Amino acid sequence: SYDRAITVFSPDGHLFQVEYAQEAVKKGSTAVGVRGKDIVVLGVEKKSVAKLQDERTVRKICALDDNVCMAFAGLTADARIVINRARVECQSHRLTVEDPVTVEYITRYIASLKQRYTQSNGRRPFGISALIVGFDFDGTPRLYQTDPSGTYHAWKANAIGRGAKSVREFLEKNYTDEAIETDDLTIKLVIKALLEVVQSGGKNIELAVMRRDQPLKILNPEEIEKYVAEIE
Amino acid sequence: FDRHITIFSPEGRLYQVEYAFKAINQGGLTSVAVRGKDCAVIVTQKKVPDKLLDSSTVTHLFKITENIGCVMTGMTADSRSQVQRARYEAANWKYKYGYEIPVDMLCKRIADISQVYTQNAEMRPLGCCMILIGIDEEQGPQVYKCDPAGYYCGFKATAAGVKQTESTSFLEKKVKKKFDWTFEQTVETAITCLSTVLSIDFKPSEIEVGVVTVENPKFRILTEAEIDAHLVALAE
Amino acid sequence: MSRRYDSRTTIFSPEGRLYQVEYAMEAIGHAGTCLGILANDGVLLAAERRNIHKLLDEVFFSEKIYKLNEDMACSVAGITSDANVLTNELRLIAQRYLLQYQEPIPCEQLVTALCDIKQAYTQFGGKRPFGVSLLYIGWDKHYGFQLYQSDPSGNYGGWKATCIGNNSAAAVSMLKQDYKEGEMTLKSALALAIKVLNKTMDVSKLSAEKVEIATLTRENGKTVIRVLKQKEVEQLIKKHEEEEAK
Amino acid sequence: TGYDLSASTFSPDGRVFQVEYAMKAVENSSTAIGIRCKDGVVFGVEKLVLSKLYEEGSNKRLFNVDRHVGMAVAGLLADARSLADIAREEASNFRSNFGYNIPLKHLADRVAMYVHAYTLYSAVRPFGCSFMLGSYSVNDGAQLYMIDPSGVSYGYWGCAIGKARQAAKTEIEKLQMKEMTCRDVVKEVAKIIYIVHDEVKDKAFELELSWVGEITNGRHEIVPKDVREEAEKYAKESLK
Amino acid sequence: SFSLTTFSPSGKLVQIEYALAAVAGGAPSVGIKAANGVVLATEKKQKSILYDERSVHKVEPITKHIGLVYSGMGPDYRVLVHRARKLAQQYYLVYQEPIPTAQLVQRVASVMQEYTQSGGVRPFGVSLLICGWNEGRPYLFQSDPSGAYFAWKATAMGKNYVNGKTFLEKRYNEDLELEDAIHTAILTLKESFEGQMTEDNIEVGICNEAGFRRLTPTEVKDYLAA
Amino acid sequence: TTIMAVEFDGGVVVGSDSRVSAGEAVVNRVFDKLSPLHQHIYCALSGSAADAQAIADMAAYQLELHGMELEEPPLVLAAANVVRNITYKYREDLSAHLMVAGWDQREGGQVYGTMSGMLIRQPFAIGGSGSTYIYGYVDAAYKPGMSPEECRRFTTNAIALAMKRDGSSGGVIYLATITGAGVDHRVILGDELPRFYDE
Amino acid sequence: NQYDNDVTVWSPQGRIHQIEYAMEAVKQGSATVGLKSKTHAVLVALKRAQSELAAHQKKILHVDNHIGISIAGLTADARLLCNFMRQECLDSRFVFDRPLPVSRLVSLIGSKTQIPTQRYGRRPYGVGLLIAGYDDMGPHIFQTCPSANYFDCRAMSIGARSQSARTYLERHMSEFMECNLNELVKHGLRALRETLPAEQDLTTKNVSIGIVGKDLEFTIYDDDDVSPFLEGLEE
Amino acid sequence: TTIAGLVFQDGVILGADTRATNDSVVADKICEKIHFIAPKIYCCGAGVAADAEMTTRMAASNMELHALSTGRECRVATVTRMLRQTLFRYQGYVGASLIVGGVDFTGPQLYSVHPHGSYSRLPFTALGSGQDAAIAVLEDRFQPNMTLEAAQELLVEAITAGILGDLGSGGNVDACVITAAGAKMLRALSSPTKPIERSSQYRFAPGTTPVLSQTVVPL
Amino acid sequence: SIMSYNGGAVMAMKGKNCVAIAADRRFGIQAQMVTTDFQKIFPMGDRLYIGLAGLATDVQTVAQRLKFRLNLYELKEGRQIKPYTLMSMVANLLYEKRFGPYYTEPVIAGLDPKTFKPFICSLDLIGCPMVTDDFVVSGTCTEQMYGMCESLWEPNMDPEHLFETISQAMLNAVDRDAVSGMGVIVHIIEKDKITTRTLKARMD
Repeated sequence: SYDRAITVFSPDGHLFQVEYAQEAVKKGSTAVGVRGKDIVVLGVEKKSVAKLQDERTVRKICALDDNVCMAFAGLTADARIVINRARVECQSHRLTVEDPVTVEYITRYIASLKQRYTQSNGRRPFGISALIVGFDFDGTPRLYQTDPSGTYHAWKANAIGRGAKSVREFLEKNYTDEAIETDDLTIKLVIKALLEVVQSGGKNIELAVMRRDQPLKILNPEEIEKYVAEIE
Repeated sequence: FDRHITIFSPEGRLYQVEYAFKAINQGGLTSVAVRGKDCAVIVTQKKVPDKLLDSSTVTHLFKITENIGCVMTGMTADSRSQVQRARYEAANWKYKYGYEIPVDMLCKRIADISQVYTQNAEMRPLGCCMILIGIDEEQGPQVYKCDPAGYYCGFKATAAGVKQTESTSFLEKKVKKKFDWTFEQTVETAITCLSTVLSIDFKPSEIEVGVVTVENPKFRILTEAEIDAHLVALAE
Repeated sequence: MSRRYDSRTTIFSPEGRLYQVEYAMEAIGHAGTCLGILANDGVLLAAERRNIHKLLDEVFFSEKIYKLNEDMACSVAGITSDANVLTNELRLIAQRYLLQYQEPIPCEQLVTALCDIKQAYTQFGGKRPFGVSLLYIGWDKHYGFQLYQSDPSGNYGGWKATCIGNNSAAAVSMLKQDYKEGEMTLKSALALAIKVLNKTMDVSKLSAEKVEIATLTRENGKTVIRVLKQKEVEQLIKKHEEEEAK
Repeated sequence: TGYDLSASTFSPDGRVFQVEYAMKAVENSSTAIGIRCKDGVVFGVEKLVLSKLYEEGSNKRLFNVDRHVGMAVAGLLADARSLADIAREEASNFRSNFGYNIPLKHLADRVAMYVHAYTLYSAVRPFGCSFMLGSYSVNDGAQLYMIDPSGVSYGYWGCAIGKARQAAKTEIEKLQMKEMTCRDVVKEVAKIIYIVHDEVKDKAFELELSWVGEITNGRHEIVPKDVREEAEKYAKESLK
Repeated sequence: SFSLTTFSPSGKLVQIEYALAAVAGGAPSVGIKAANGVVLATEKKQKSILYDERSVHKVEPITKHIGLVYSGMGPDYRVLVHRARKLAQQYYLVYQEPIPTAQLVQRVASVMQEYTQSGGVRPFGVSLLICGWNEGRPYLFQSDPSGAYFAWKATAMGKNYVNGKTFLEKRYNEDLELEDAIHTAILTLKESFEGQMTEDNIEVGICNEAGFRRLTPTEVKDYLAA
Repeated sequence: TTIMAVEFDGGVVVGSDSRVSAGEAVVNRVFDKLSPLHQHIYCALSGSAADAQAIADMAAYQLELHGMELEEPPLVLAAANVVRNITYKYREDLSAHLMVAGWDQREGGQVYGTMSGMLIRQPFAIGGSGSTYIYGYVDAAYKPGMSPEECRRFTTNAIALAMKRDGSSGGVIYLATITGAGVDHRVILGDELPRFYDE
Repeated sequence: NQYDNDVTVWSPQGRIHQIEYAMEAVKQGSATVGLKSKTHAVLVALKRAQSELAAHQKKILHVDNHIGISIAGLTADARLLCNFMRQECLDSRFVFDRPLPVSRLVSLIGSKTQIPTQRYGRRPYGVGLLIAGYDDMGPHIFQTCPSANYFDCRAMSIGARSQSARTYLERHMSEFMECNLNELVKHGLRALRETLPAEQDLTTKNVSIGIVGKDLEFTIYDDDDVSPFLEGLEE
Repeated sequence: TTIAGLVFQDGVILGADTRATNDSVVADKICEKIHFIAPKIYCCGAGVAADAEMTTRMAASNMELHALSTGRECRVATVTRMLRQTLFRYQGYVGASLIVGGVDFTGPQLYSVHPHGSYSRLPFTALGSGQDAAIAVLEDRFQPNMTLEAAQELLVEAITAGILGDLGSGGNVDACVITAAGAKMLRALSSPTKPIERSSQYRFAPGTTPVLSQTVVPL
Repeated sequence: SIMSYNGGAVMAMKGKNCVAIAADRRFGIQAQMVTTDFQKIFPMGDRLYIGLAGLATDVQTVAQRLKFRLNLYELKEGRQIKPYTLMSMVANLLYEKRFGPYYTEPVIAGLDPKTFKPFICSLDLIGCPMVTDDFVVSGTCTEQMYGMCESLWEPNMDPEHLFETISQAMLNAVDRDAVSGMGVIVHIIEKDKITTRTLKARMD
């Protein structure tokens, strides 16, 4: 087999391999997500295709379970492996425990994989950063972000991909108790969070929402334009 | 880069394998063998650097099986390794197919072992060429030479060592005359070859001569007392 | 052992990309020009043959066009050796699916199954990645007629029309211009491939032997796939032969 | 040139430098000699005194492989102690299988297989010590073989290894060692080491001798203190 | 334990690019598929008159209806003989039928694909010509070091293959008799090979309805009348 | 199933019976149970015929690989140990029983009972279901210091007495004698069998 | 240059520089000293604290009742051999119901030390081990090396600034055999004086010892019982 | 099931019958037994049906590998050491029974393989359920180095005595004649059963069956 | 035994250039009956079929591995498998699992993929291939099915005769069996098409 260390230290202590991994995270498309009041909403920009691609495989907003969904920004390659093996854990947790999955329980097992891939022999750190968001028991939503390094955080409003820091500046300034008040204001905030990094993109914004007991629902392009129609 | 490990050169060569060919040549010993009508003879240079060394303790003629002899030329480190590995094969042949291994398959299996050294980059070729002899009931005397690259072919007259170039020329001069093949008179041709190249007239202890015959398929080593008889008394 | 000669594909560039994957996309561009079209009546597939000689034979059904299963097929542009590895793995995944559910595998499921194997070597193992780009056609019970394109990095996506290999920038540009979305079907849109394959080929007088065309259409509840007759494709080119005059 | 960076890489002149360096590592070791005669095989080892703090008998270079097989080593000491256990476990597996003591020709050949196996790959290194394997049996008699970093067996009537080698080998050639008896061999072995070593870098040393042969009843045994000092006094005649 | 084959900045495979460069530096080899049989002609060049010709042959049979030739490193071809023969027997176990040409060369080239991928193993320096007869259809295939097998009515390889292909652009016609195709391949190697032309140096074999049969030097001497 | 071995000065004598019996119906009535371990070393099969043949070739292999390394025939004691080490290992799944005898240039003729997987040195050894009734004849007739012909007398008579009583023992005798000169072979036919009291 | 990369590469003078630098790391740390009489053996370990707020590191590792060891070198590298040495001593009393001989244990530890050396990819142990023990033949002082070499010594001082310590040990070596347990500790602690500069010399706080004897099992003393051991001695 | 074999001057001949049974009834009248290995070497099995089949085919492939690899024709003594080591590894659990013979450059050799893995060389043998009935005629009527045609009719009498004797031997009887020059197979060599006819002729016209449903699948 | 647990039977015959196959539809457990709608015959593609009987589990199991390895052979080679070649596949498939054997009695009938040439055969519980050019019967009622077949079987009969022949064969035979009956499926294999009919039998 192939056995050697990949990521090694540096004279300044920083990790060459891991920093280049987070660099590829920023090179990907811009994805955003927020934790609403009674709901959760995800969104990601779409590079504009010209009259070709099908939106079934292109959709970057997936669902790990009925309780928890996710989005990703980075290399599309490593994203599909995490989505598959996380859904396995969701069914394995229900197989082991009759109680449903917990957003914090599933999130840690995800980022824990990327930590294993970093320190394992011959493996590689992923170039993806995923937003794990879902509903806990009693209906309390939770939004967590992963890291190629294996850490995970908690975020009320979050933005990933290209210009993630630029949108985060719009977040911290315009995020207040006025934000994510209602299902409408939560979605309009996600749209406005994608309006800074958009250059003549227009309709390219696609949205998704999960409402209480119901599972992730994809807003139709016309339903998206309904909330996009109000800008000024 | 290509001159170190085994990888394809821009000209199509293999330098790790070619530097091995100079390693067999580096041993400082010249070996010759001739396939006769009723026999196959091997004559190699037997070197004794110091008188404290012993004769029977250092020998270049090894026995793979009873009916197959083996001679080795190169750095002795790789010499003993192949012979033990060859005996793990020739013996295994009888455990499976139930008869003495032919010289054809013995050279084929030993080559395959050496072919992995060239194909697999983890290992290295071995620095000794192998000349295997023997006899079969169909083709009679069999003489093959296996290089570390894994190539082997039937050689009427073969040579190795530093003088291989000059040795091959004199072996051609004898065959060019359609030299009549008899047992002991062929033994002279292999001995006179090394004798005319170096211009020395070796002592009986300075050469090592193996023999195999149709009458005696079992490999034998020529006695140094019988060597002295056919050196001095017959130089003619 | 000799870490001096270890290329370490898993290492990221200072630009945040992969060395081998970036050079893999270029090797695909040197290959032959291959295109595909998703229409209403079915899927359309056409491929140029860059190998041209009087001693060529090609006893098989087609060169760059292969049949994955009853309901699906594929094309190829890239390294010709690693294509047979991916073709066998697609036939293994599709048949192992038939064991459990006793049903034909949908188009999207078979594509994402191999792409996990493609990028598994870029994730670890130290073995070189695959330089093969594959086009996917077929029909499934739900989504119906489908056309898919794959990349050597493991990424993929759905396509209504596309092109792979040489002349990718010129063909895809010529494809979109006249492409009729959900309108122009096999009969009509088959004339576009011949029109595009003549433009993509720098040598004039496009020959029916230098190209190959195969279609897949499900009719009367049964999937039908065939390689178009060269004698008819010649007459299909005879159409394009009279197109510039009239 | 970078051709010496690994043992798996051959020199453009057809040489292996890593194995040759292992032979040069033996040249750093202290001088050790051994001699075989009719009665048995006699061993000797020069034991260098680095400091007075060492206990008498410390840094023992005489290894007991088996009942009939002794060994003397010159090179890196731990590499010899590691192979010594390999040889002991090998001779033990022989008696556990075929039910008798392994002959010296068989044991020295299988040990050379382990020595040369480490010269083949790039994942390991050759042994940095060259050693001698003596034996005595009523079926064979006095037998002495030598293994090198390349893993090749060399039989010798008399031999020398360590730093000073060629000088001690010539002195052995000046006198026939086969006619003499083990009782008289320890006299010459002691006299040679006094001639081999002079005081330049190292300060003091001691003589470590070993006996195998008929006098030991076919069993590896160290020299007794009484006879060793007696042979040294006869060797001090050349010093005075 | 690591594969040394990497992608060049131009996309080419450097290790396999030099693999064919070793194939072109070997002995010339040609083949022709015409009428009911396929012929394969190779040139065996020894280094002296002291080496036995009949001891080792370049043309080797695989099964009754299939045979192979080669130009390149000799030892690398001996590995493929054992793996091709053993593969055909594993075929005969499952389907109890002789192996077709298309099925054989596929998985035989897969062995080339494995060692151009799995680590610690160099690619092959050989290129093989595949000759087979199945269900009345002659099969002439050409394999390369990379593992890509094509279909050819006729082909040339080894040394001076450019002039060999030029001869096939003219001397090779259709509806050509197998016997005339043998003499045609001799005219192709007439310019390439120089010096003394004998029956032992050239090695020719064919496959037809009766199966793959290697030709003896005595029969070749009659075929050298040209 | 009857096998026999007798030690004397210059060598040993090994007899055998040709009847291979399974059940009351004879399977093969003519067979040679002597299986060579080497040119100078032989073994005597007993018990299950099929399981004993496999151990013979597995022993003759391991012994041959060790023989050419030293270019000398292994000791007779080494032959019995290899038979024992193979037997005792598989003895749970193999009911075969063997008898080892041979000659060497040092010790001379030796016989080592390997029965059941043990090891013993005896001047004479018997084995099989037919040898169960010869314990009486072997004690009174055997005396040390017999010539090979005198040994074959005691050897053939004891086997000719064996095969009469036992139902599973019969056929013809296969004799082997290993001395410094070489190996000898004698086949005693049913009519050549010395006849004893039948009343 | 290019010969310092790994253990397998030999220098043109026939020296492995990685093993050489393995012996250098031993000189980079606390200096310990030990000695044996005809009856009792003592291991004097010098405990060093990084700062005054942090306490002193533990240089003594208890092995068995008859065996003890002090460590000088890379700290945590001795933990692997510790748990191994303890497991080997337990397996001896678990099977033979007998304490493993001191000379036999070190021979087994020197084996596990040498195995990773020649094999590429395995780091050689960069910690030196001074081990003592008592048996029917009396006490023993065995000093080891990262090269896996181990000797038998009356007294030995290893570590940084052990030069003047060894010189003190050589001249007074004749007394080390005939002195009783009390005088062994005294001259053993005064030997530790030469391992440190003229400013900070010795205290009962930073110096711990251990002893093994005829009827006395191996014990470890740190402060309490060490105070009367140090005091009453001229330096 | 009964198979037999014999050795004559220039080669060997292996006899067998055509009847295979499921140990209660006759499964097949014409079922073949003798198998193929090499041009000069053919074999015939007995005992367990499938265990004899697969065993011969697995050994037949290794013989072709050894043939072409050596460039030399197969050896007869080589066959047994392949067989038994495969059967002995299963410790007689496989009920395959084989009578193996052939001709090589050395001469005629006829072996036999029992399920436990035993092997013996001998001029003639017979195995199967009715073996003891057929072995009788073979042991009694054999002469050393009999004439080829004399041994042929001897084998015809051999299995014929085993047909009436056992309930597993019947149908037809065929043999394989292998010679030093080449090999030959004789089919329909012995036909002991002449009553294959039918007395009453029954022709059932369409409509006598109560048809329910009908469907057709075109091609 | 377990072969009689689920019961069932499969019958196949050969005409001149054509072949015929028929089998019972009964599915039950020992003395208890479950359902008559089970299908014991599966299409192998053009001009080829396979029957199965015995334990119903291995009928639905082993037959599923067929098309698995069948398609892989049909994808690599551009031709359909021969019925003589398919027989070697099932015999090899049963002998990979030989040690703890599947329970079934395969029945194979069809035509030469090359043209019109008919071929039929059947296998054994242990995987022994058996080539019979007349007819093959398998099941728990086997001993009862023989006499009917052998009496009414003829070497060359048109599809018209094969209709009534195997019908009247199945009818009276399957009667005397307790664990087989209650519906019959018949498959007739012609050169240019395929005929499939359903028989009216006693419900018992």
